[PDB]
Amino acid sequence: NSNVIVCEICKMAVKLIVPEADKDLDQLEKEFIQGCMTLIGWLPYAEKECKALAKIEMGAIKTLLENGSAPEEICTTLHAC
Amino acid sequence: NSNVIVCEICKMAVKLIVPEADKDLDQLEKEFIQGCMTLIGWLPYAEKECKALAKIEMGAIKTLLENGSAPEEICTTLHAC
Repeated sequence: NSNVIVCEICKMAVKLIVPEADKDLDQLEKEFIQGCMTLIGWLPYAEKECKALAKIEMGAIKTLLENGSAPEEICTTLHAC
Repeated sequence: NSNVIVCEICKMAVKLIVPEADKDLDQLEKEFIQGCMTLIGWLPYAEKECKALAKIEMGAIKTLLENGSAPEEICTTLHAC
Protein backbone atom coordinates (compact mmCIF):
# COMPACT_ATOMS: atom_id res chain seq x y z
CA ASN A 1 0.00 0.00 0.00
CA SER A 2 1.76 3.12 1.31
CA ASN A 3 5.07 1.27 1.80
CA VAL A 4 7.02 4.15 3.28
CA ILE A 5 8.57 2.14 6.12
CA VAL A 6 8.50 -1.34 4.57
CA CYS A 7 10.97 0.35 2.22
CA GLU A 8 13.12 1.54 5.11
CA ILE A 9 12.80 -1.92 6.59
CA CYS A 10 13.97 -3.37 3.24
CA LYS A 11 16.82 -0.88 2.85
CA MET A 12 17.82 -1.88 6.39
CA ALA A 13 17.87 -5.61 5.60
CA VAL A 14 19.86 -4.98 2.43
CA LYS A 15 22.55 -3.29 4.54
CA LEU A 16 22.48 -6.29 6.90
CA ILE A 17 22.78 -8.96 4.23
CA VAL A 18 24.81 -7.60 1.33
CA PRO A 19 28.30 -7.16 2.85
CA GLU A 20 28.17 -10.62 4.41
CA ALA A 21 30.38 -13.34 2.95
CA ASP A 22 28.35 -15.91 4.87
CA LYS A 23 24.70 -15.20 4.07
CA ASP A 24 22.46 -17.13 6.46
CA LEU A 25 19.79 -16.78 9.15
CA ASP A 26 22.62 -16.98 11.69
CA GLN A 27 21.42 -14.30 14.11
CA LEU A 28 21.48 -11.74 11.33
CA GLU A 29 17.80 -12.03 12.29
CA LYS A 30 18.26 -10.69 15.81
CA GLU A 31 19.89 -7.59 14.31
CA PHE A 32 17.04 -7.32 11.79
CA ILE A 33 14.36 -7.68 14.47
CA GLN A 34 15.86 -4.91 16.66
CA GLY A 35 16.11 -2.48 13.76
CA CYS A 36 12.64 -3.53 12.66
CA MET A 37 11.29 -2.85 16.18
CA THR A 38 13.02 0.56 16.25
CA LEU A 39 11.04 1.33 13.09
CA ILE A 40 7.72 -0.31 14.19
CA GLY A 41 7.90 -1.24 17.91
CA TRP A 42 5.00 1.14 18.66
CA LEU A 43 2.33 -1.05 17.09
CA PRO A 44 0.10 -3.46 19.02
CA TYR A 45 1.53 -6.48 17.10
CA ALA A 46 5.00 -5.12 16.29
CA GLU A 47 6.88 -8.20 17.43
CA LYS A 48 4.76 -10.37 15.20
CA GLU A 49 5.26 -8.07 12.18
CA CYS A 50 9.01 -8.11 12.70
CA LYS A 51 9.30 -11.87 13.13
CA ALA A 52 7.55 -12.37 9.79
CA LEU A 53 9.32 -9.57 7.92
CA ALA A 54 12.64 -11.05 8.98
CA LYS A 55 11.96 -14.22 7.00
CA ILE A 56 10.07 -12.49 4.14
CA GLU A 57 12.47 -9.59 3.58
CA MET A 58 15.79 -11.31 4.17
CA GLY A 59 14.82 -14.44 2.28
CA ALA A 60 13.65 -12.35 -0.70
CA ILE A 61 16.77 -10.15 -0.63
CA LYS A 62 19.12 -13.12 -0.45
CA THR A 63 17.61 -14.92 -3.46
CA LEU A 64 17.34 -11.76 -5.57
CA LEU A 65 21.05 -11.20 -5.00
CA GLU A 66 21.89 -14.78 -5.93
CA ASN A 67 19.95 -14.43 -9.18
CA GLY A 68 21.62 -11.23 -10.37
CA SER A 69 19.54 -8.33 -9.06
CA ALA A 70 21.52 -5.14 -8.44
CA PRO A 71 21.55 -4.47 -4.71
CA GLU A 72 20.13 -0.95 -5.19
CA GLU A 73 17.18 -2.19 -7.21
CA ILE A 74 16.13 -4.96 -4.83
CA CYS A 75 13.73 -2.85 -2.72
CA THR A 76 12.16 -1.41 -5.87
CA THR A 77 11.58 -4.95 -7.17
CA LEU A 78 10.02 -6.02 -3.86
CA HIS A 79 8.13 -2.89 -2.77
CA ALA A 80 8.22 -0.33 -5.57
CA CYS A 81 10.52 1.89 -3.49
CA ASN B 1 9.21 3.72 19.75
CA SER B 2 9.70 5.58 16.45
CA ASN B 3 6.02 6.61 16.29
CA VAL B 4 6.16 8.39 12.95
CA ILE B 5 3.00 6.81 11.54
CA VAL B 6 1.15 6.05 14.79
CA CYS B 7 1.15 9.84 14.95
CA GLU B 8 -0.32 10.13 11.47
CA ILE B 9 -2.78 7.44 12.45
CA CYS B 10 -3.67 9.49 15.55
CA LYS B 11 -3.92 12.78 13.64
CA MET B 12 -6.22 10.90 11.25
CA ALA B 13 -8.52 9.64 14.02
CA VAL B 14 -8.66 13.11 15.56
CA LYS B 15 -9.99 14.45 12.25
CA LEU B 16 -12.54 11.62 12.21
CA ILE B 17 -13.82 12.13 15.74
CA VAL B 18 -13.58 15.81 16.63
CA PRO B 19 -16.13 17.44 14.29
CA GLU B 20 -18.75 14.82 15.15
CA ALA B 21 -21.71 15.86 17.28
CA ASP B 22 -22.49 12.19 17.84
CA LYS B 23 -19.25 10.57 19.01
CA ASP B 24 -19.59 6.79 18.89
CA LEU B 25 -18.20 3.60 17.33
CA ASP B 26 -20.99 3.91 14.75
CA GLN B 27 -19.00 2.95 11.64
CA LEU B 28 -16.62 5.82 12.26
CA GLU B 29 -14.49 2.68 12.67
CA LYS B 30 -14.85 1.55 9.07
CA GLU B 31 -13.54 4.96 7.97
CA PHE B 32 -10.70 4.67 10.50
CA ILE B 33 -9.77 1.17 9.36
CA GLN B 34 -9.57 2.17 5.67
CA GLY B 35 -7.36 5.17 6.40
CA CYS B 36 -5.33 3.03 8.77
CA MET B 37 -4.87 0.39 6.03
CA THR B 38 -3.84 3.09 3.53
CA LEU B 39 -1.10 3.99 6.02
CA ILE B 40 -0.16 0.38 7.01
CA GLY B 41 -1.88 -2.11 4.65
CA TRP B 42 1.53 -3.36 3.46
CA LEU B 43 2.37 -5.23 6.64
CA PRO B 44 1.83 -8.97 7.16
CA TYR B 45 -0.67 -8.31 10.03
CA ALA B 46 -1.99 -4.90 8.94
CA GLU B 47 -5.65 -5.76 9.37
CA LYS B 48 -5.01 -6.88 12.91
CA GLU B 49 -3.04 -3.70 13.75
CA CYS B 50 -5.83 -1.55 12.38
CA LYS B 51 -8.64 -3.36 14.17
CA ALA B 52 -6.86 -2.80 17.49
CA LEU B 53 -5.76 0.78 16.81
CA ALA B 54 -9.35 1.66 15.99
CA LYS B 55 -10.44 0.88 19.54
CA ILE B 56 -7.22 2.11 21.23
CA GLU B 57 -6.83 5.39 19.33
CA MET B 58 -10.45 6.44 19.00
CA GLY B 59 -11.35 5.44 22.54
CA ALA B 60 -8.36 7.38 23.91
CA ILE B 61 -9.11 10.44 21.75
CA LYS B 62 -12.77 10.50 22.72
CA THR B 63 -12.11 10.41 26.49
CA LEU B 64 -9.27 12.95 26.33
CA LEU B 65 -11.66 15.34 24.58
CA GLU B 66 -14.37 14.76 27.17
CA ASN B 67 -11.91 15.54 29.97
CA GLY B 68 -10.66 18.84 28.57
CA SER B 69 -7.62 18.06 26.42
CA ALA B 70 -7.06 20.50 23.55
CA PRO B 71 -7.62 18.65 20.29
CA GLU B 72 -4.17 19.64 18.97
CA GLU B 73 -2.39 18.28 22.03
CA ILE B 74 -4.11 14.90 22.10
CA CYS B 75 -1.59 13.06 19.88
CA THR B 76 1.29 14.54 21.87
CA THR B 77 -0.30 13.26 25.09
CA LEU B 78 -0.79 9.79 23.59
CA HIS B 79 2.32 9.36 21.42
CA ALA B 80 4.70 12.27 22.05
CA CYS B 81 4.00 13.61 18.55
